[PDB]
Amino acid sequence: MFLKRLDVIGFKSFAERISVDFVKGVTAVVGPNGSGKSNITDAIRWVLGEQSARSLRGGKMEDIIFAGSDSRKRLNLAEVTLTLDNDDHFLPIDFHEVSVTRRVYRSGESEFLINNQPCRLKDIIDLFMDSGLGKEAFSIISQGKVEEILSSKAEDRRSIFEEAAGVLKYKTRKKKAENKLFETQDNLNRVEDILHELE
Amino acid sequence: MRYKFLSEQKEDLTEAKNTLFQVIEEMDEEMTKRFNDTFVQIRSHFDQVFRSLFGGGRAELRLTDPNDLLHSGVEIIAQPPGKKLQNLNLLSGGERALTAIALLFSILKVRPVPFCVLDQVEAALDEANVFRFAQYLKKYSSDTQFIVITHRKGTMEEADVLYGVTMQESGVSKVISVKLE
Amino acid sequence: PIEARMNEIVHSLKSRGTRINFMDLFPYEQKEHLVVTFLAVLELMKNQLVLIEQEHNFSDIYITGSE
Ligand SMILES: Nc1ncnc2c1ncn2[C@@H]1O[C@H](COP(=O)(O)OP(=O)(O)OP(=O)(O)O)[C@@H](O)[C@H]1O
Repeated sequence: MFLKRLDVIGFKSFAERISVDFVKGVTAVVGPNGSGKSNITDAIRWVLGEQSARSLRGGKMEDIIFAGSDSRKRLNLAEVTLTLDNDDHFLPIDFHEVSVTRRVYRSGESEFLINNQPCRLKDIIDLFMDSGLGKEAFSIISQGKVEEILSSKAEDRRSIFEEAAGVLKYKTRKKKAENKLFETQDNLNRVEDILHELE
Repeated sequence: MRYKFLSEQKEDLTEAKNTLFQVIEEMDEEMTKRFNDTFVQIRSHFDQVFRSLFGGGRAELRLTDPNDLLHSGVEIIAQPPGKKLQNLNLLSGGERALTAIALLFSILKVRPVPFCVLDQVEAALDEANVFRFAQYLKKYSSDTQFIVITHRKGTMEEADVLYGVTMQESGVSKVISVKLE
Repeated sequence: PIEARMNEIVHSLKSRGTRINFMDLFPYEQKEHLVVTFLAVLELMKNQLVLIEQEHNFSDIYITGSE
């Protein structure tokens, strides 16, 4: 598996369509500061289902859609399509090439597609999670990860090792169970208080 | 007055608590074992990855409290070639950045990925160290496709192709591309 | 360093009054030189000093002075 092509239209600073054809080895993305090269990273995060606004360097609809410039009026639609080579069947999809598409409209509506078939965000997230490319994978690394490693608080550094260990789903289930316990006890407490005012 | 529905609510609570307690302890068991197992594997690569990036030296990973596998921090101790062996806290800015990259690349040996987007991760490298970083990427690009956003010229020199992103018109990014390989 | 090459492309464009192929700017360029030339063209495009034409990814690039 590898990235074949990133098509971007109306996303952040890419007012007209761009199309990055990656090579199998090392593709470098370069250019003057502020001229948009890190919007390539944001577009890859976004189409793969990132919803953290912090992770996206702006993840709200007005941040995503080209907002206008001296050169051009704002657009009402942003679209990204990532095409992946699936020759080795790394992704659990019976297709030689897998395309993931994300759109957001100024009106706030969003569309998600896999191989041009409408789906939910969860289907994109689950597709990459099931193949070992979910939230904890180190398939996208920005300077924030270096900062976490270099942090003075030991919890920040441990977090990197917990991602590598794939503990998030266990941690989440543990917290879900602890919250169930708390809310069950809290509901009982509130019932007993209502009942006590009836006495 | 005592109520049947209240008494059943208390019994349901007690019943759920017994199972949920077992969920929580198993989650704790999974997290302790997986954290330690993975730590051991990452540690097994760290010295070698460090040395290939620095061109020498040595480095170690160590649990801050090895008997607290749910909360222990991780100490990083490293010796850049020509320097003393020290906690990561006391190394130079450029040494710290490269050591962190060594940890990330050791994690990638343990948890490999088919493609890896690096967004300016080597911004704080000392210039003298950039070429070994860049050569690391070329060498291990046989197993991982690397997409590298960079402003370091040494990294560009080792890439197969370059995509330039620049605003020819105000606020609108244009993209051009050149092959090097 | 890059602004050095920027000027050497600017003045090299005043000669040929037509298109110029990116690889013709410096014949048999070596990759370290290519990179700075590439970064120079990008910055020249940003400063509204040059026009770029490229039909496909990795296809030949033609450069022309602006003003
Ligand atoms: N909706 C948007 N519409 C138009 N332009 C946008 C939009 N979102 C971001 N941008 C523009 O895209 C550019 C982003 O530039 P780029 O990512 O290359 O580097 P940067 O802004 O310096 O970020 P960093 O500080 O992380 O390096 C900015 O000009 C920014 O204003």
